[PDB]
Amino acid sequence: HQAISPRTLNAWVKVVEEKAFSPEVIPMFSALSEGATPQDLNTMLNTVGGHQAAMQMLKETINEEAAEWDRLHPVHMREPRGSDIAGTTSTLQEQIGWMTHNPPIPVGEIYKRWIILGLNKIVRMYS
Repeated sequence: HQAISPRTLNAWVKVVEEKAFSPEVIPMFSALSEGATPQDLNTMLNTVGGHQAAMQMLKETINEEAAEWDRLHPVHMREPRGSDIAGTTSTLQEQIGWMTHNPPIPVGEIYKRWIILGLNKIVRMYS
């Protein structure tokens, strides 16, 4: 494990500062978030200044994908719930645990895809 680099973080900041939610924000996010844990991805989203309406639409998308995940993965290391993949009810160690398991559950890659789904919807919003 390494925390997402500050360089990575600062690039993401200048990307969003400068492009708001132009469609180019999406390939930049994907390049800058390679191999990220859910916690790292939240650090990235939380460094975003302002844009509270955009951030609200993103959270609603995340919450829908999490509920859909929960609908297809009933309960019974625990298996992650949707909120665990989104990093809001899971610890960093738990995220690393899933990602390095055999077989692995790539919670970072799943959450990144949910975020990209949200960013596509925001892009439809600034357009």
